[PDB]
Amino acid sequence: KWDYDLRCGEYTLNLNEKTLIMGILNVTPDSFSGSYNEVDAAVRHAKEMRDEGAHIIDIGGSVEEEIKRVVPMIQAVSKEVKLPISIDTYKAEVAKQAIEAGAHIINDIWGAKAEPKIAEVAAHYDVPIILMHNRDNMNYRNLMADMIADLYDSIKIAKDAGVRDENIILDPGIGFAKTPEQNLEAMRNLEQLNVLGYPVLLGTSRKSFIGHVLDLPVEERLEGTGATVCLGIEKGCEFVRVHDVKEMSRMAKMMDAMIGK
Amino acid sequence: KWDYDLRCGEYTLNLNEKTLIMGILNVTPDSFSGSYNEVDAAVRHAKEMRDEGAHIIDIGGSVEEEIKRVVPMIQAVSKEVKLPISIDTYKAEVAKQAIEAGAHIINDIWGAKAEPKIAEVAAHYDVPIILMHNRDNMNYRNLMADMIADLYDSIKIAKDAGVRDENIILDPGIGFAKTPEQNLEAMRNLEQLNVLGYPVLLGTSRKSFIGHVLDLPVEERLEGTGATVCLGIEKGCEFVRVHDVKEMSRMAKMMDAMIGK
Ligand SMILES: Nc1nc(N)c([N+](=O)[O-])c(=O)[nH]1
Ligand SMILES: Nc1nc(N)c([N+](=O)[O-])c(=O)[nH]1
Repeated sequence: KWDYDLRCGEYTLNLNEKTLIMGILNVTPDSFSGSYNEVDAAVRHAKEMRDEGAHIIDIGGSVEEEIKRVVPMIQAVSKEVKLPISIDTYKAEVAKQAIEAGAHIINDIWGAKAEPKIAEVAAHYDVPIILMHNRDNMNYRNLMADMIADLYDSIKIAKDAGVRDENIILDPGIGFAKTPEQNLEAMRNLEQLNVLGYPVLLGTSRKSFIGHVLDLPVEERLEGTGATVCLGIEKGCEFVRVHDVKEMSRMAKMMDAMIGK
Repeated sequence: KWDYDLRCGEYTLNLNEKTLIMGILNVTPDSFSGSYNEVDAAVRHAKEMRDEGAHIIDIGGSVEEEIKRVVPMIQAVSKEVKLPISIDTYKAEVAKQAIEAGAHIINDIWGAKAEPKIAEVAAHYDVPIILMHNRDNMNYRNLMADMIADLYDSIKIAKDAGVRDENIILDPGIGFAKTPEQNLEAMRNLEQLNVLGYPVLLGTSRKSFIGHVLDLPVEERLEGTGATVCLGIEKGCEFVRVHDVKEMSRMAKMMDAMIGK
């Protein structure tokens, strides 16, 4: 099904074996400050996520200040947790520093559109980059068709900068630039992203549209997140981006067994 | 999509609105004995399941002794919890007494085959009957094809006894007469049951094949049960039969929103 592996320097992610779990590192910063309390709680969280089945650790971030916060955490996690690190930035300079610090994958919520030079950073360090659907508006003519269009405009920016197809991952950008009904419509029609030929990452964890359906606060969205993860895997996604790693790994693992992955 | 409602005497279940949750009543009997401790813990459990989103209460059971245990519980739950009760029996006499006691739906794990007269009981009291796939062996030529064949032999026994199509529900009998790999194959191919034209109930809650995939004890199968519930709803099932009503209702509810039910 995938004729290649996702190459991440020292680590390699097989795309056929199983749904790969991306753990969302909570990055609660110190008010006083790369301080000991914030980097240690990060390492501890990354270790916990590694222990409960995460395959990648996703680490998110004033641009100079963004780097000062995220760089130390990538250094500490990179050393202490043997897992690929994605950097959750749309800024080119932030991405540069993060891979330099030890990050393996770029996670861009603006799919190379907010700062085109990020794809150029991706191309040079030769790292996988996640291009997420996003726009500064909701004026959809046709949600899915526009989504796939907007995604292609990311692929073109990426390809034009030198990014190899094998380093391109797509993300439907659930919870971004979409109404709650449009988020459900995108979930309903997720399999359409497959025609683009790239691995898909789904990021739905605890998001507002789950709460909109279930009428439940963020800490009560685990079952709703599970439904989205399940439908997502059934519709072909290679990755899920989750806060609840233990639960979602068990769910991903069971989907896999059933769908024949 | 369904041109009729599931009629259950005083209650009516719409088959289009949502995935209907069937709560599994734990029926821990007293060693000393329709005793107060066992009927009260049953009522309390049924009340709890009603509170957390169950649409039907499933109540299970020496044939004379089976009736003595289940009849009082149906009487107490029927009175105290305003929900349809299915009786989980394959015995005709047990089913007769249970509907007489207040049960609304027959839940037969042997699909009218262990005791054909049960369909006759169904036909007379004019109650919906769940015909589950089951056989006394695993000698499948072709799992899905044999399943759909074996299910039709139930529909014929039911129809021949007087059962109206509108009172027939089918169940793929997950965890019955199937290897763990065959259980996964049936989950993978559940949508095939839809060609038979009847509502499908999925019963996968906490079952051995989830533990076989996840390597987890029965009390750790909630995420794995959720995956099966999710795939099941995506594949068209009208009902899920679950122990964890709170969680599975939230999951069913989110699947519904996404798939457009
Ligand atoms: N790829 C990806 N990155 C993110 N930061 C999000 N998010 O919700 O924040 C996401 O959904 N997908
Ligand atoms: N319909 C139905 N009835 C049952 N008793 C079971 N079960 O596992 O015991 C089931 O799965 N389905």
